[PDB]
Amino acid sequence: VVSIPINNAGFEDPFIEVVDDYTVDTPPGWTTYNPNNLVPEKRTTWTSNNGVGYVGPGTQFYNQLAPEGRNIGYIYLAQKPGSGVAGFEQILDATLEPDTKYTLKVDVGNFGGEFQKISLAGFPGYRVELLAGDTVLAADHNNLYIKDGEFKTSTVTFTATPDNPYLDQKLGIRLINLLQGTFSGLDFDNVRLTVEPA
Amino acid sequence: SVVSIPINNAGFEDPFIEVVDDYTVDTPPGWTTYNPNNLVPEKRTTWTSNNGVGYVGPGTQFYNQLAPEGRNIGYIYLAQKPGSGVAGFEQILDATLEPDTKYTLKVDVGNFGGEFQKISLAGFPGYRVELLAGDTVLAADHNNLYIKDGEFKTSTVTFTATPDNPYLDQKLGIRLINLLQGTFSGLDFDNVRLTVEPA
Ligand SMILES: NC(=[NH2+])NCCC[C@@H]1NC(=O)[C@H]2CCCN2C1=O
Ligand SMILES: NC(=[NH2+])NCCC[C@@H]1NC(=O)[C@H]2CCCN2C1=O
Ligand SMILES: [Ca+2]
Ligand SMILES: [Ca+2]
Ligand SMILES: [Ca+2]
Ligand SMILES: [Ca+2]
Repeated sequence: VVSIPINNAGFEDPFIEVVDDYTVDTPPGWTTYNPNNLVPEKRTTWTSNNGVGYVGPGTQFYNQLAPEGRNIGYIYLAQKPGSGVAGFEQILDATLEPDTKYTLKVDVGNFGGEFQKISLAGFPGYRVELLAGDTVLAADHNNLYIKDGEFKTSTVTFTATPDNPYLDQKLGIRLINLLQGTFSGLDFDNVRLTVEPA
Repeated sequence: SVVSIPINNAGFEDPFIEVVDDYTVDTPPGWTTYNPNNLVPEKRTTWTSNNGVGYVGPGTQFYNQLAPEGRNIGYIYLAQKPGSGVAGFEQILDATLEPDTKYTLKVDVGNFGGEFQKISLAGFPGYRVELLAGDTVLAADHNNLYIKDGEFKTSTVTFTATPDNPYLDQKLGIRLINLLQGTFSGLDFDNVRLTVEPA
């Protein structure tokens, strides 16, 4: 049960001082997964965007602290449900190796409360993907029910056989806002990828 | 408390098949062919991609067990190379999505093994089980179980519909997909069941 290295796996970079303050730029170590061009290259608050947010004691968004450290990673899409998807992506250095089971865990948060007097009730759905090259090997497409104000752990597993056509391609992770619901924002934290024999 | 949503030919029993490991190459009655990359032709043969039903009984070269339910399984076989697209079965149901309800979808997924005379059936394409309302995938199991040649495992997809869901009163739907992400590129499905449950 060795760990596979992921950059900024808990969105802890950058440091944020004030509770509930946030950035609006792609977190360092991740890129913006943008297959439908929903997220513009330059962002401000109230644009479709992603970034990190500080979920500290006293937070108005949850009934608990961050799953890990201070920060969560978030994705907010302004477009109406059905316009497409967006999220975060990271290609890893680890490659797909035969006779190995991979375990990917990430916590997913449905923030509640109010932003600028706008209700954050509701949820867009999520998908967590494990990749080799650009093939999605296994994914959790929105299986967990997650109430306003709480986080849950999504798990995705996959076993690579010596037959696998994608052996030796680089592993990837995607964390996606599905935009199938409003309020259309969600949080992610504490990305873990563990590898093991069979 | 927990009700069944009726599904046509939910265990692929129609039509009846008499001989061991025999199969049809036509879309199973009650089901549609889900064909977003045109991988499956309208008229099918041995030499092409196809789907249909197959009998799994004593004698079977494909499984270390008998069919999960009744006599038959439903199968999808794709002849194109890995990465070419996906195909599968789809069924639009009578029922529509209701608020404050929890849906559970279960299906047995089969990895047939065996060797048909120099052609090995070892290996597996990958599968996806989808629950739909309208044209929207609410929840899906994308290839999360590991299934050895010759065995079946049960996939479960669950979804809770809240009052604010944009998709209420849309017709529920099911898709069973061959991902074409490995060879040998066939897999089987059985015993499809969908239940509803006050949240
Ligand atoms: N989601 C968090 N944990 N923190 C809030 C980050 C702020 C983030 N960015 C925005 O521009 C606003 C607009 C409405 C919703 N937002 C957001 O979710
Ligand atoms: N899967 C079953 N139990 N039975 C039917 C399998 C038939 C399926 N379709 C075909 O045309 C044959 C050609 C060779 C491999 N085939 C298949 O895999
Ligand atoms: Ca964190
Ligand atoms: Ca919410
Ligand atoms: Ca059956
Ligand atoms: Ca097989």
